[PDB]
Amino acid sequence: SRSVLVTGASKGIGRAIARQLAADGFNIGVHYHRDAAGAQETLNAIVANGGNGRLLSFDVANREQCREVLEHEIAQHGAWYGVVSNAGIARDAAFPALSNDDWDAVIHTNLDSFYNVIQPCIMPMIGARQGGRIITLSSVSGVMGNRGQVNYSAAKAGIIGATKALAIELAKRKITVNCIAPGLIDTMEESALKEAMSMIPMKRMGQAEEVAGLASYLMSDIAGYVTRQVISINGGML
Amino acid sequence: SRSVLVTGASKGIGRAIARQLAADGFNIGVHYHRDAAGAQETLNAIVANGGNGRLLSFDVANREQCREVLEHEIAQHGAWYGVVSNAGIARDAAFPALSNDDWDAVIHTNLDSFYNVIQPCIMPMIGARQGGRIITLSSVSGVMGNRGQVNYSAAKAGIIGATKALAIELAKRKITVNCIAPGLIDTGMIEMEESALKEAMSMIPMKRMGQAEEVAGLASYLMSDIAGYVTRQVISINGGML
Amino acid sequence: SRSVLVTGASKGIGRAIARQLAADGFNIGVHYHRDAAGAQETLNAIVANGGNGRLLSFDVANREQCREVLEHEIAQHGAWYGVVSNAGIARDAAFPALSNDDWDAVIHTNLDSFYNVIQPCIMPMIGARQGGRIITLSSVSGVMGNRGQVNYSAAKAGIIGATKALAIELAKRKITVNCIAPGLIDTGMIEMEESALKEAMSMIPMKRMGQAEEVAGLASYLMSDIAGYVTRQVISINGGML
Amino acid sequence: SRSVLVTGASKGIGRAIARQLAADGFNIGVHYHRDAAGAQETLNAIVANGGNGRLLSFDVANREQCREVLEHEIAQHGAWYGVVSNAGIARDAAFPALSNDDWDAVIHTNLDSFYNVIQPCIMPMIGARQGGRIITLSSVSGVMGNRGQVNYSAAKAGIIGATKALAIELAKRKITVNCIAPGLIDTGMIEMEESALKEAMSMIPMKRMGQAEEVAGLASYLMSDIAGYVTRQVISINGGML
Ligand SMILES: NC(=O)c1ccc[n+]([C@@H]2O[C@H](COP(=O)([O-])OP(=O)(O)OC[C@H]3O[C@@H](n4cnc5c(N)ncnc54)[C@H](OP(=O)(O)O)[C@@H]3O)[C@@H](O)[C@H]2O)c1
Ligand SMILES: NC(=O)c1ccc[n+]([C@@H]2O[C@H](COP(=O)([O-])OP(=O)(O)OC[C@H]3O[C@@H](n4cnc5c(N)ncnc54)[C@H](OP(=O)(O)O)[C@@H]3O)[C@@H](O)[C@H]2O)c1
Ligand SMILES: NC(=O)c1ccc[n+]([C@@H]2O[C@H](COP(=O)([O-])OP(=O)(O)OC[C@H]3O[C@@H](n4cnc5c(N)ncnc54)[C@H](OP(=O)(O)O)[C@@H]3O)[C@@H](O)[C@H]2O)c1
Ligand SMILES: NC(=O)c1ccc[n+]([C@@H]2O[C@H](COP(=O)([O-])OP(=O)(O)OC[C@H]3O[C@@H](n4cnc5c(N)ncnc54)[C@H](OP(=O)(O)O)[C@@H]3O)[C@@H](O)[C@H]2O)c1
Repeated sequence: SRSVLVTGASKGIGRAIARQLAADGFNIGVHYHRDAAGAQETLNAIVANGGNGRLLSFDVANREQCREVLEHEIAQHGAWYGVVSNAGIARDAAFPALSNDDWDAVIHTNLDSFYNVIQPCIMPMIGARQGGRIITLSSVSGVMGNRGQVNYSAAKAGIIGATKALAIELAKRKITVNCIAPGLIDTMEESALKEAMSMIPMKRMGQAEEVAGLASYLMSDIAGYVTRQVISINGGML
Repeated sequence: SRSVLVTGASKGIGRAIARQLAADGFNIGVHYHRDAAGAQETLNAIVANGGNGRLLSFDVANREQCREVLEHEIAQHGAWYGVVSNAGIARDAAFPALSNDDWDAVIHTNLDSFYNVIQPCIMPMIGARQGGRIITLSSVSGVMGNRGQVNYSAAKAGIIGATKALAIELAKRKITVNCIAPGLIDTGMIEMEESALKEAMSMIPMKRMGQAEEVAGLASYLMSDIAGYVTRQVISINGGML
Repeated sequence: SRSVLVTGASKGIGRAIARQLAADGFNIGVHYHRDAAGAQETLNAIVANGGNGRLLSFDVANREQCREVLEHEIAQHGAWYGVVSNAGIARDAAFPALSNDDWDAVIHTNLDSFYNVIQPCIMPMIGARQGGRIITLSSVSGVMGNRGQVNYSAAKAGIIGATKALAIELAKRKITVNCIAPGLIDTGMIEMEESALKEAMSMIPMKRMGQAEEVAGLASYLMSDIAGYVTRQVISINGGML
Repeated sequence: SRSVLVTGASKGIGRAIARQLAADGFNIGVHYHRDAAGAQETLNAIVANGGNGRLLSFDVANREQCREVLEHEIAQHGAWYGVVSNAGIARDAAFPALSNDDWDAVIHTNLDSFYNVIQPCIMPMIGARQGGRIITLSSVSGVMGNRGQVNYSAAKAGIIGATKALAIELAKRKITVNCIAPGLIDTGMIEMEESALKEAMSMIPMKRMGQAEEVAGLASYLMSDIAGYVTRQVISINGGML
């Protein structure tokens, strides 16, 4: 079998992705930060529906903890086949009012996590010679920019550049590297929500299960020639 | 059941897409232009593997013929749920050496086909109230441009713009409209001297061509019910070219 | 000196581009289709301000007339240094209501013009060994798609693909090929009910239309000697739409 | 009487941009990090050619120093009209071999500098009511990714997203915010073995590096009054790479 780490699997998109990939037959690393209950609830649903997984935990902003836990997991269970770097946060404010923490927490958590979580998985993935899948979670605001979120937009755009650069390095190793950029998904400021809606031709939010379908496609064996892409799932926003 | 028209289903990507969507449980309009044998061979494989379809035929550059055949098909069998506008051609030459026929055949066939094939399907799709799927075939050269193919690049980029504009009009009708942009795929369309193949590979990080079945997997994803929030997208399947 | 053909110079963006490039010191081919008065007015302002130009005329949808007039002009005056393929039209309607003429007039005029106008200018440009500039006019709707204009979006996206492909062919010849994609610009082309204008503005962060002179400033930059490393680009001038 | 801060003005692109904008008549904040001599050399050339500027210094990765120096400069001289956030570095290595410092130094310097340098300038720019210009330096590798530079690609892409988001916030304040993405430019930053240079050229249709002055011409255009409708753009100057 083939295992896939899913960060932020305790809720929302991460939970949905974990469920779907488990159903597809992947053994899931159900990761959480602090919500261990949510994580167990996710794993319970996975087991109930006939699939396999296990809990693990770390702060994606904590480089050393990430390396510790992942090296241990890999030693005990073998290399991951897939990594879904889904975990992330927002700390919105107009650019001039943005606090040091607002900026740093978003950059360290959303962008540094690429290095912190994915780096420890790469050589083992290569060593196992099964090929692989890497999927990152960006955002429409990473693609187009969004008022009130210069920090989030920056981090999410940075994830896109990281994803593309890595895709080139790992192509010859049969590891695809792609990024999913959701629009507004049902999991902020009522003012900003209204503006966001003004731009969705489909006039609805997406569901987490929809994002998971795309992840499923990208994880699948038939998607091995798709790499270096940002694929947006956003109701037509752009 | 739900039917999907697939143009250029007599070979290559169209054939592969037809096969895959049939396996997914769609009833396939296996379209061809002149290669009726190829079309039947595609339908035979569909039936052999437990699915349904039927042949139909038209020149996608021929507006009247497209409207005649499609109106007839729709009257007899009901609205298409899906349309995969896959058919296309190339007539390569450096821009200054490009003949009138080289330009017109590529624009009329690859770009005018959007209007000719898809227009007659829209109101019926809307009328049936099942929602829908529209998928066009562009190309990496439509996204980035490609030397020796100003005509192909133009037509294929034009398909992208058409697709996006239509996606906006039909979003509130639960019809998604997306475009697949393959890179280099191993079919009869590509005929390359070993020298030019080597150079082409130098630009593909995966150092291989794609297979038609791979393109079909993406079409399958886009056709699926879970992909109903994906619209207005160009999705590239190209081994990392860009 | 160096001459630049500007199509659709009888009004709007073309007129503004003609004026600006004349001021920059280029000798302007002030082209028009039917509005000869507008064209002469444009040339009068050019001469009044101490620059040079001359009138010429053709239907950019008429391949033969384009080739005839351009070959003649080139024989008499030498190769163009620059070509600004600016002329274009819109025939909007929802996709299912779009007439044959709506589709064809837009594709033939906006997209076929690339071939019809620019092809005859290429070998001579190369032959003259001065390098060169080619600038096409697309649109924000060619980049993103726009509801009510599947035809315009298609043509304008096709111009982008053509531009990019050509840019690659001509890079070694010191001829840059770029595309300008304006957003909403205040000209006769735009006729909008106050209700629709308000909505349009809601999507422009700068809450105003652009002026033709603004589009001309970008053309001016791209035409300039310092812009010789910029090629294969679509540059949008749209008040922040995207 | 309009001043523009140019970070990394002690050499390369920053030097070239400083020179050009000085010639355009802007009063230049010639910033440096450690190379004070280079910075003075830049200012000497500015003064020699009839323009104005002054030196200032800070580590763009040092938030508190940036705020201290910039608040002081703004108190003494008034708000900047323009900010060109040009300074940056690379620490290349294959992703699995990338050290903590390789990653952090590039993210902190190239991406955190957006916040560190530009935030202190914004309210004052708004308060002065002259409108304004913000220009950031990304890179082709920020747009497409580049092997050996996951860190640089990430930072440079992040600059793009920052730029675009800020452009939306400041549009109504008549401050444009754009990003320049150069391809390969001939400076001290590029240090390449002849073998790797040849390969790099294979991917540039113009088969040459750009010059810093070329990047400066584009900055000049964006700084100009006629470019007030251009905002939220990434404009690539790369010899046709993409
Ligand atoms: N919702 C949208 O509209 C939308 C749109 C575009 C992109 N996205 C992106 O998609 C991803 C998921 O979105 P979502 O709506 O599912 O978010 P969500 O429901 O708020 O869940 C966020 C997850 O991230 C985890 N997390 C927070 N801080 C962390 C840290 N320091 N280390 C590790 N994990 C941490 C949380 O952990 P615990 O709760 O387990 O402690 C939680 O599982 C995010 O990266 C988001 O930026 C969302
Ligand atoms: N192969 C690639 O590398 C590649 C890359 C990017 C995009 N694409 C695109 O993918 C699509 C399929 O290409 P392919 O490689 O599968 O090509 P192919 O094997 O040459 O298939 C061509 C198909 O298009 C049909 N066709 C051609 N002219 C037609 C007309 N005037 N009216 C109706 N149908 C017509 C053909 O019908 P008959 O055989 O019955 O004559 C045939 O089924 C094309 O649009 C192409 O531009 C291909
Ligand atoms: N205005 C906008 O909001 C906007 C936005 C994005 C893009 N654009 C593009 O900008 C370019 C110029 O726009 P504009 O607003 O200045 O247009 P305009 O004022 O409506 O002028 C149209 C120009 O194109 C010429 N023309 C029209 N049909 C022609 C044909 N068949 N053959 C030759 N010439 C023809 C006209 O010649 P006569 O005067 O001789 O008839 C006229 O000079 C167009 O390509 C347009 O698509 C405009
Ligand atoms: N060269 C290229 O091919 C290329 C291509 C794409 C993008 N770019 C981007 O263009 C910009 C300029 O590049 P360039 O090639 O001119 O680079 P360069 O010759 O290496 O010049 C670098 C400048 O950035 C400054 N700098 C570096 N670290 C700093 C810090 N911590 N705080 C403040 N200033 C710092 C340097 O200051 P001191 O010398 O005074 O220490 C110097 O003035 C960079 O952002 C670069 O990434 C360059």
